[PDB]
Amino acid sequence: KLPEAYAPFSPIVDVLPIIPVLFILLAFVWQASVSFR
Amino acid sequence: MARPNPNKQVVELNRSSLYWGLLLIFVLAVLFSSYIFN
Amino acid sequence: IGTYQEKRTWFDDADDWLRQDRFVFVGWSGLLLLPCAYFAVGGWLTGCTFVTSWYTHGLASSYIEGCNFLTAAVSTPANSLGHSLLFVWGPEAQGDLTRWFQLGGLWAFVALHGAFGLIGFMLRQFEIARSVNLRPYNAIAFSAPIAVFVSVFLIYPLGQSGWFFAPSFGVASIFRFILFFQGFHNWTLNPFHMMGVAGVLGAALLCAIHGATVENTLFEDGDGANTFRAFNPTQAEETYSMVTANRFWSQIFGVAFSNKRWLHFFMLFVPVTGLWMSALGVVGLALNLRAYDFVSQEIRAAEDPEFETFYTKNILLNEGIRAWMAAQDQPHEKLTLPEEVLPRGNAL
Amino acid sequence: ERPFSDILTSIRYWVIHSITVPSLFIAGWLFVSTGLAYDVFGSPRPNEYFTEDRQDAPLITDRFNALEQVKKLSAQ
Amino acid sequence: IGRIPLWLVGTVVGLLAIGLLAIFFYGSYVGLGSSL
Amino acid sequence: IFTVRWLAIHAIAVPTIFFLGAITAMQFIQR
Amino acid sequence: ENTSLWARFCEWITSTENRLYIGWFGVIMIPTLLTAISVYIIAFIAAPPVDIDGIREPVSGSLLYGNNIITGAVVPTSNAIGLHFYPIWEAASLDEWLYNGGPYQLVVCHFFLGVCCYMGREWELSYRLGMRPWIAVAYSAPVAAATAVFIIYPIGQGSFSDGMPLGISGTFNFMIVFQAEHNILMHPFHMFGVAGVFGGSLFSAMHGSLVTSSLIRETTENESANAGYKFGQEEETYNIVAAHGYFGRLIFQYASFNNSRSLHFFLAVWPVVCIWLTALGISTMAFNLNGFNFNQSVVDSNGRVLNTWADIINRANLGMEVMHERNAHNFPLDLA
Amino acid sequence: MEALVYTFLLIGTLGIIFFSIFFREPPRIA
Amino acid sequence: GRDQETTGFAWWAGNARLINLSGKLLGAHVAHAGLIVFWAGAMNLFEVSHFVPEKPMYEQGLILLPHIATLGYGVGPGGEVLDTFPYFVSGVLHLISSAVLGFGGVYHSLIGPETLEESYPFFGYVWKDKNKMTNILGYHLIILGCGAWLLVLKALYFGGVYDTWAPGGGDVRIISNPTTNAAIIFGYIVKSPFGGDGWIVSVDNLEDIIGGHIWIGTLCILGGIWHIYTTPWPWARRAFVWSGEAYLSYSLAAVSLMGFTACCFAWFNNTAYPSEFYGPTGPEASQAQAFTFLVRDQRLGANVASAQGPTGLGKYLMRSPTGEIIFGGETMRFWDFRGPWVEPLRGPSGLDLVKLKNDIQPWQERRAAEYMTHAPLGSLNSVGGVATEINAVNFVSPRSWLATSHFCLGFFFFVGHLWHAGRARAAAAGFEKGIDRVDEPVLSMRPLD
Ligand code: CLA
Ligand code: CLA
Ligand code: CLA
Ligand code: CLA
Ligand code: CLA
Ligand SMILES: CCCCCCCCCCCCCCCC(=O)OC[C@H](COP(=O)(O)OC[C@@H](O)CO)OC(=O)CCCCCCCCCCCCCCC
Ligand SMILES: CC1=C(/C=C/C(C)=C/C=C/C(C)=C/C=C/C=C(C)/C=C/C=C(C)/C=C/C2=C(C)CCCC2(C)C)C(C)(C)CCC1
Ligand SMILES: CC1=C(/C=C/C(C)=C\C=C/C(C)=C/C=C/C=C(C)/C=C/C=C(C)/C=C/C2=C(C)CCCC2(C)C)C(C)(C)CCC1
Ligand SMILES: CC1=C(/C=C/C(C)=C\C=CC(/C)=C/C=C/C=C(C)/C=C/C=C(C)/C=C/C2=C(C)CCCC2(C)C)C(C)(C)CCC1
Ligand code: OEX
Ligand SMILES: [Cl-]
Ligand SMILES: [Cl-]
Ligand SMILES: [Fe+2]
Ligand code: NA
Repeated sequence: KLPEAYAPFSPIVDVLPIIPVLFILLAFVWQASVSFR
Repeated sequence: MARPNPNKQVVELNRSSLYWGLLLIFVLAVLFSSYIFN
Repeated sequence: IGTYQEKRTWFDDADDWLRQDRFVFVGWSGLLLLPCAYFAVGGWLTGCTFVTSWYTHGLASSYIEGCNFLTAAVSTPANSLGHSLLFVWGPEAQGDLTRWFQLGGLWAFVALHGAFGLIGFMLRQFEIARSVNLRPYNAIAFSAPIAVFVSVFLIYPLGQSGWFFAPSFGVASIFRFILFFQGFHNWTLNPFHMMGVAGVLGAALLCAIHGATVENTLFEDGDGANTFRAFNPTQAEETYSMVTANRFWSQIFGVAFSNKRWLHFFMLFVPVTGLWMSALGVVGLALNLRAYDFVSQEIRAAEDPEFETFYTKNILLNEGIRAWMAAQDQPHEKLTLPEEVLPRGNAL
Repeated sequence: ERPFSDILTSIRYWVIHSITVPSLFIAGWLFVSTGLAYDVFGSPRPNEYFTEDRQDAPLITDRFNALEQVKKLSAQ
Repeated sequence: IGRIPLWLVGTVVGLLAIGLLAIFFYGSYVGLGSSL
Repeated sequence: IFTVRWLAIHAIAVPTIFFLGAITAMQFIQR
Repeated sequence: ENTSLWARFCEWITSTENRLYIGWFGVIMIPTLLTAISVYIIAFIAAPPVDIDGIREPVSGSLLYGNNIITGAVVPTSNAIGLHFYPIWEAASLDEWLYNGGPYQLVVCHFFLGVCCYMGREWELSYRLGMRPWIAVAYSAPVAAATAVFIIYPIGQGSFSDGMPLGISGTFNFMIVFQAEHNILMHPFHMFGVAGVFGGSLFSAMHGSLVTSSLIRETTENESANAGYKFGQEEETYNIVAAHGYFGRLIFQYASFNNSRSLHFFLAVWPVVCIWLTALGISTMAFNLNGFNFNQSVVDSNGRVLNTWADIINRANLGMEVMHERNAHNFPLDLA
Repeated sequence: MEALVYTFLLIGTLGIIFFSIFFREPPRIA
Repeated sequence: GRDQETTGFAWWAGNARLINLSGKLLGAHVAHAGLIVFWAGAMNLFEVSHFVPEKPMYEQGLILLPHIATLGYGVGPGGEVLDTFPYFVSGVLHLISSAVLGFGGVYHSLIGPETLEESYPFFGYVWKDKNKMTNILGYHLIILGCGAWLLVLKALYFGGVYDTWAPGGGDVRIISNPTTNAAIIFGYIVKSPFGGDGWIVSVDNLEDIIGGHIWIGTLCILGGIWHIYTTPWPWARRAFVWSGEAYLSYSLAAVSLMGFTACCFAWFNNTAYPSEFYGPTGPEASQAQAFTFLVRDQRLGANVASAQGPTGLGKYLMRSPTGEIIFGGETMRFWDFRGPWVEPLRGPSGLDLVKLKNDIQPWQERRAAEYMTHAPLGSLNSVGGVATEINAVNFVSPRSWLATSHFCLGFFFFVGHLWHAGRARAAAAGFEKGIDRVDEPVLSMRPLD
């Protein structure tokens, strides 16, 4: 388990793996926003 | 409309179609010889 | 119609309305293809989410029970039903829809509407090819998938005991159908199936080869590093160097294409011929007329206890399919087999 | 012409959709949750797969009396 | 016309679709078909 | 509008949206 | 000025004037595949029965020992040796080499070198002729499938006896036991590959139909309608627009394949990436990643198992499990 | 003669493909 | 960024536009490194948050907690975890380094210098200056040599690294006098890749591991110095293509070969990849099954030396292709298995029948049975073991994961090497865009026939 001083922070920890998948999708968002010029 | 036939046509078999037909016959042969021999 | 007066009737008004440029074209086949296809896809989608198969197959093949996209299937009716068209108004349902379901009627609904939708889709291709005034080689090609559909979903259950032995509209039920032909029919050993496999593999080979060769011999046609912006439909010149492609494949493979027409007709011919050969083989298996065994090898195996080959092994694995799988796949036949008479070897 | 590049970008398309699409969504939700899908399409409940008289998978094994057979073999 | 960006429309549609597939994949481990 | 495109896209849209709402309900159903 | 021997040698190797381009990848082309093909022909004709499973049960596999070409197969290497690299010189005798499945390792290793060098030779001719070189990248999918079925699956399962037999009925046996031990049919990579060959057939038929349909009158019912003009002219007037118009009017007019370059790129990449996916699926199966096992997943409110198509597939899978390699087992559960 | 006829057929296929590679018609029209 | 008409590169090739913008290129690189350490730290934190201590650590689907635990941080004399604070601090440091690296990447991607020669000649570079490219390569080689020597220092003087071959069942062993024999190390690198030798995966002791690490760090430092103080030779210039595309292709080939090597390591290695942390390999969980049924059936009173199974070969014991005594089951292919719980059971003759009859320790018994139950099967949707088996256990082997994923990545990276190698050659030659259409090379030579 996570240490005692950090135990209630396991919810914000638990979502952190998917952020790199959100990064390439954010690149696609920016390309849509610039309309794929 | 006369004695000779104006609808006469001659047959043409080029070497590519020759090779394709020979390959077809021998592939059918290798496929079905094992089954007719049984 | 040959500079005649051609007095206008309701037919000409209807033809003028049907042959119009819209988002989606309707035409005459829209009288058939649109309702038949929409009903087919809607029936399959509805049966894959709500319509259970507990009554007919004794199993769950719908999302409402605990099945996934790779598990749900619009299942066939029971074998005791034979080959009924299984109408909602027939002697089976007697006009009742909520019990027309869970009895295999939706399978027959989807199959018949899909067959007529395929008919309407070839009519679609024909009449659009008429409107654009082009040859219907697309319909010529499409004659093979519907031959496969007829030989698989109609001819095979019609020749066998009933719709129960037809493939159910799904994914894992199709896989069951595949393993069913593997064990019960030895469909791999059938020469027509070998032709079908060769046709599909060669068609994918032609697809990859043609795409790669055209896309790697596509000239410069500009200054930008992106090749796709260099294509222009206004110019009449060819996009790719066919002489360069022919030289490349002649020096790599040994033989190469010289004619675009013969290339594209080969790409047309190979899958159509393979699929028709597979359709003929399934027509053969519709009558239980199998290429199951080799007489010389089975006699040699019977009179020689130390002569074994992969064919003998395949026969044994087919017996594994039948003995361990028919008992649950055929609940109507009531296989209460003890599991000490099933063929099961060491440990496993 | 409406090439779909102008319908989506206008809020007039979304004001007539901000309630109709969620309306269809909640309609499907209530349709499944009230048991109406089970009632209309013949699926048994998870608690009504087997009756008390039979504890094995059901078989039709009949054609002209199959309607009354599925009536007796289904959940009351 | 142009009151909302087409890219923002596609992005919110993609978010809704990805979340839809996500809750579909989540519902495979619980409830019906959970194998437990 | 009620044109041919409208009818086609609505015949594909309305029951698919109904089925998605249905299945999102189906995901939270437990035995 | 090419008056030295190895300069003339590099000139003849590099030259495109030979009937078949050899190249610097060709110097590993020619001997490796002639070695593999020679051993394949001689083994398929007159090989003694090969002990595949290591339990002194040899598979005949060769025509002169009493089987046809449908059931004849160059049998994989023995289970006793495993993937231990056993060539002729490691064998005390040619008879021992043939009994332990040495020709299988010979042909498979030489075929692997041959396919990699055929990849390189395709790139090499692409370089000497000045085209784009990604034809080898497109051919990287069937070779990936070949390596996955021939060496990678034996590496994952521990022994070359696990590999594909070099034949037809042996191919069927390998495929069936593959389904039995891995549930390949219910794997998304295998579904992607099946969709890829189905779409390859579909798109090949569609492209052939759309090109052969979009033609102008130049070849009549006779051999050629050249009365307007014979051969020796550069007039390109086949068709440019009507095929795309037909494809647009087919369904919804927004599936834009007007760009023939984009059409051919998609036509190449779809089956290639799908065969990449199924080849990687087979390589993952080598490390026992298996398929979707939704068996006994449907249960009622009482927890009782409700059967399904996946359960039927599971029953067939265990039916092939309890029959393959008839007397190879000693211990209950099957571990590689 | 069981294996010999398959031998004839296989040699015929190899000879046909060898002749198609080497003794082929030259590629005309581009 | 820029658009397509000024670069000739579409959106789906946008990173190609950075082929000449070195400042934006290094910014993308450092943001990428920040992404890598972000995944590392986030996975460490999530994996500690989802950690069960009493359950053995390879059963939670854990891939890089074994990476720290192999180094000997927070683990006892039996593979017991005891504490997870070293894992926690490693994850937090990786997360903070990710924050600072991503800040640098974002800064150089947006308002970094567009080009570097006009402001920083030490960082300014083209793709043609061989001396400058070798200088950069030398700097990176020195960094990698220091990184390998850091592991050497840890294994030598820092009280780390978990020896699975330590007596009793593995322990955190301080490695003293590592074997730096050049003959031994070169014999490891030039031996056969097959099952007889194993090439690079068959390393079996920390002495050889740290000796090879000493060798690699030493040559990496010296090669960094060499490339800094030299310039490529004319034969290297004539044999290589010198552009940024070609360099990428060479790196892609090398990293694809590395990925295949790592796949084979994760599947077969048992020394650098401890079975206590990763579960059984390929050979074990089958050799474990053989040994466990061997000891069970000798406990029931049968004669395992008798054996003589279904095919007349032996249900428990057999002679290998060489005269050593091996297991007689279907695991007669894995007889080259060397594991911690068979080597005291194994001697020059074979499996030591007398040691099989008498000397079997209960820890070996428990380890073998546990490795039987947690076999490296597992299916991709979790579920149990064999594809024919059912929903009984939730376990997929991390060795299977680290093999399958890394083979997939290595194969795509081989394909990417091929793509970029062909494109670099065609770009240096000039016909990357296509055929010039006014002088095609086909009409420059005589026809074949
Ligand atoms: C117009 C498109 C179309 C087509 C081609 C079909 C075709 C088909 N449907 Mg279907 N159906 C449709 C639309 C269509 N349907 C619609 C819109 C609905 C929703 C209400 C349905 C609902 C439906 C159900 C519930 C079922 C079918 C079924 C069937 C199949 C068998 C029908 C049958 O045998 O009964 C007979 C049909 C006919 C004889 C056609 C009638 C044409 C007659 C001859 C015209 C007579 C008019 C005449 C001029 C009257 C004036 C004369 C008077 C003044 C003297 C069949 C392939 C069944 C099935 O699939 O089997 C499982 C079935 O269960 N359909
Ligand atoms: C590892 C992924 C990655 C990275 C690091 C980059 C990096 C970069 N790309 Mg890019 N790209 C990628 C993937 C990536 N790309 C993919 C997958 C595609 C295909 C869709 C593209 C296609 C592409 C194109 C077409 C172009 C680039 C361009 C660029 C460069 C400048 C972008 C710019 O200035 O506009 C500004 C961008 C933004 C303002 C949006 C990004 C917002 C920030 C930077 C990211 C999110 C904030 C971040 C989380 C804050 C961190 C906090 C910190 C304290 C830790 C830049 C160095 C451009 C170029 O070529 O340079 C001239 C350009 O034309 N890329
Ligand atoms: C001497 C100059 C120098 C040094 C020291 C470095 C160092 C580094 N560069 Mg860099 N680079 C340089 C010049 C230099 N570069 C130049 C001139 C360019 C062209 C503009 C680049 C372009 C460049 C790019 C594009 C990238 C790097 C990256 C990296 C890092 C990769 C190693 C890593 O993170 O893995 C792990 C490191 C270790 C395991 C080693 C542990 C640390 C040891 C113990 C300290 C070494 C002490 C040593 C004696 C001091 C260095 C001496 C020096 C003279 C070499 C690394 C710290 C990559 C990066 O961004 O990573 C963040 C990367 O993407 N560099
Ligand atoms: C989806 C992207 C992805 C992800 C999530 C991973 C994830 C992982 N990879 Mg991987 N990889 C990828 C892509 C990816 N890879 C690709 C595309 C390739 C090319 C095909 C590779 C090739 C590859 C190889 C060759 C290897 C991995 C390995 C690994 C595992 C350990 C990573 C590691 O420590 O490496 C190394 C990290 C560094 C080099 C950073 C330098 C810092 C050093 C290590 C510091 C020294 C530590 C020191 C001892 C600390 C002591 C403290 C001291 C102060 C006392 C890990 C789970 C390893 C593995 O487990 O094999 C199965 C491994 O060998 N990967
Ligand atoms: C670290 C390695 C590396 C690097 C630095 C590059 C760099 C580059 N590549 Mg390249 N490539 C690589 C590896 C690499 N590649 C590999 C391994 C492959 C084989 C798959 C390719 C295949 C490839 C092609 C076909 C092309 C490039 C191109 C390019 C250039 C433009 C990239 C771009 O902006 O596209 C934009 C990036 C995207 C649109 C995102 C792509 C998303 C992919 C296709 C889907 C997979 C994502 C998914 C999460 C992964 C699933 C898991 C996986 C294991 C399957 C650029 C300089 C282009 C080029 O040649 O220009 C010179 C080009 O057309 N690459
Ligand atoms: C070192 C190189 C290694 C390769 C050597 C072995 C490759 C064999 C050559 C391929 C087959 C040649 C096809 C002849 C047919 C032939 O050459 O016809 C000639 C034909 C040329 O046609 P054209 O382009 O001239 O068409 C226009 C005409 O109308 C005008 O002439 O070539 C082709 O059809 C395309 C090639 C497709 C090749 C299809 C492969 C067929 C599979 C063969 C399987 C053999 C049996 C298995 C063994 C038992
Ligand atoms: C750490 C460690 C170790 C060590 C290891 C080692 C020692 C390694 C190495 C290694 C090495 C020492 C390597 C090397 C290498 C190299 C390479 C791999 C190369 C290459 C190249 C190529 C491939 C080429 C190509 C070409 C040609 C063909 C000719 C012309 C030019 C060109 C470029 C084109 C050991 C295991 C002991 C222990 C554990 C850990
Ligand atoms: C049966 C029946 C009928 C019919 C009906 C119909 C015809 C309808 C329908 C319907 C429909 C028609 C439905 C549907 C469904 C659908 C769905 C359920 C979908 C989906 C899902 C998903 C999940 C997706 C995803 C995705 C993808 C993958 C692709 C792209 C992207 C996205 C994301 C979208 C009636 C009543 C008449 C009567 C008789 C019986
Ligand atoms: C340029 C560009 C790009 C890229 C971008 C990037 C790549 C960014 C990044 C970045 C990064 C790479 C970031 C990272 C980060 C990290 C952070 C920001 C952190 C932190 C911190 C904290 C606050 C923590 C806390 C804690 C602890 C200490 C332990 C326990 C748990 C917790 C969580 C509580 C894109 C593609 C979009 C597009 C194109 C352009
Ligand atoms: O050899 Mn072909 O399949 Ca691989 O797991 Mn163990 O070994 Mn046999 O059984 Mn299952
Ligand atoms: Cl078998
Ligand atoms: Cl065994
Ligand atoms: Fe074309
Ligand atoms: Na057995």
